[PDB]
Amino acid sequence: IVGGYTCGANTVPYQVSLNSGYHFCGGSLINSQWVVSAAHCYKSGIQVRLGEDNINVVEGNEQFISASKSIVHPSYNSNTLNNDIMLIKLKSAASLNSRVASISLPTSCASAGTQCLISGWGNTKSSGTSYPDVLKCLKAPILSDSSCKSAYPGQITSNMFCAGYLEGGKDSCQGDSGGPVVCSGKLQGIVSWGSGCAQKNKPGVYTKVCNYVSWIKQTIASN
Ligand SMILES: NCc1ccccc1
Ligand SMILES: NCc1ccccc1
Ligand SMILES: [Ca+2]
Repeated sequence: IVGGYTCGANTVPYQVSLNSGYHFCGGSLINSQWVVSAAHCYKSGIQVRLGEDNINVVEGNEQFISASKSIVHPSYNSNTLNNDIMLIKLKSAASLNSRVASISLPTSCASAGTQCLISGWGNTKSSGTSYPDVLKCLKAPILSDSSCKSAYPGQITSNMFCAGYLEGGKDSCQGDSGGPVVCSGKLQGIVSWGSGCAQKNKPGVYTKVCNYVSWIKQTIASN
């Protein structure tokens, strides 16, 4: 997260870190057994880390639980990033309390202009590289479809929305991928792609979770 703020420990209790020997992506806990992340975060051997603030220090509220299975969206296209969503099942249920909690799926799609909360352990620099230890947060509005399309001509599908700041300075970045965009208390987006971080006229692009609720519910009912 570039241009954001320190969230505060366990103030984003649905935020997970995906670890394969190192942090590589975020995710969102949607019930005691399931995480939603980006399909471009897929890999084998995932350990889900819940209850994290500093990802480099064991502070006392963590739960580390291995994934038993991952399910990439059946129509994910890694070229276009259309349908950039994945479900990850935990080998054992998480214990839910104030420091670890699920986030609700949306009922309706979020509105242009709505401020949302984006979070992650990704790079904090637009130019160059610096990774934080503690979870970072960013308040960012959803942009109009027309401004999103103008920023990325020919690339925005109905399964994507833009959020952030056309002037630059404030955005998600590498290592935030797969993490949450929460608007009005519901999971509306997944950190998906863009062109760099915090560059002018290149806002972040987010998977539009409201399009996927049916697939999520059906999948978790059978796996
Ligand atoms: N083919 C998409 C596109 C449209 C206008 C400008 C650039 C790219
Ligand atoms: N600046 C949007 C973005 C997020 C994740 C990875 C690449 C780019
Ligand atoms: Ca920790």
